[PDB]
Amino acid sequence: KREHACFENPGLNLEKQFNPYEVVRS
Amino acid sequence: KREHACFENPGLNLEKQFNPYEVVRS
Amino acid sequence: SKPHQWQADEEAVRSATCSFSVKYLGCVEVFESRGMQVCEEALKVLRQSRRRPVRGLLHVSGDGLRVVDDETKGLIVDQTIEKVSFCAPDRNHERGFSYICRDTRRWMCHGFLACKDSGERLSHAVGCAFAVCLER
Amino acid sequence: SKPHQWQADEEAVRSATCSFSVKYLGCVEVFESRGMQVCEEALKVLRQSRRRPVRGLLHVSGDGLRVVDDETKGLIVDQTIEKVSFCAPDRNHERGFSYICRDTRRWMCHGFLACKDSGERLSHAVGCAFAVCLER
Repeated sequence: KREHACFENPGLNLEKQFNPYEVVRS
Repeated sequence: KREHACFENPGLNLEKQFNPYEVVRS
Repeated sequence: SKPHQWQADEEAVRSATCSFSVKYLGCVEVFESRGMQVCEEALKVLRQSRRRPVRGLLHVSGDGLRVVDDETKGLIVDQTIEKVSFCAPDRNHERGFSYICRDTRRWMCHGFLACKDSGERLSHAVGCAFAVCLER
Repeated sequence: SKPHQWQADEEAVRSATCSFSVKYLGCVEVFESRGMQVCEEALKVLRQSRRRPVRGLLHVSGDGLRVVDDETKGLIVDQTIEKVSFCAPDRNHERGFSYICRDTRRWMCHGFLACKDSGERLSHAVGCAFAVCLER
């Protein structure tokens, strides 16, 4: 058979946990 | 001043959680 | 423009009332995020193992893929859609179906035997969940 | 062939009886795993912030870097050595000291002001913990 009924997810997430001791850069 | 008292860790780990539903390849 | 059964299934996925009776065969690492052959080889591995298949219901929605064990009612698989990359039926088994998701940085293929549907019906349903994922 | 104080400190690190009084300034993301300038800029950021520094003891051993809060006795930092890549004193502050570790895939620099030691003494102690790490 040929390939059929196959689906890729366009919403697949390719791309941070909060640390109270962390200083954010500016 | 010049750099002094700096240390790199040669034991730094650069390089798996067990899943009871997982089948291992052979 | 879908087949009637698929258009109806899309309605059920979008209202979170879509489920299919399955045996969950487990999962196996795969080295690619997509590809029908990658899934078919994973399913071949899963069928070759001696581990007991688990009967349950596969619920498909934008909120996730949930596998609920028939015997225990335990929620034994709870998969967010945003981590699922690919799904496919099986040219070697009319009721086979699998999906590939993130494991960490690895890929895992989760394999199923549908009890009374074709694998391609399950695949289309999961593909509808992908659509909802992209919408959110 | 080390200075006497450093040879003694190495003994204390290896028997897990090495600790230093510090203020813990917190941590900031860094974009490189090593480099004295990377640490010195992190410490500059940490000193510029308004967050309260936490007084405690920094315990150094092969089992980890542990920061125990003086006021509460709470174990507020517990860092395995195998995730620490680099440590350095500070040319801008005689008592400044910091280390870089894994955050996930990111790097974080944890900054300290030693209460009654030079930063380079702390740096050497942590470097001894590196030695033990490689031995294990």
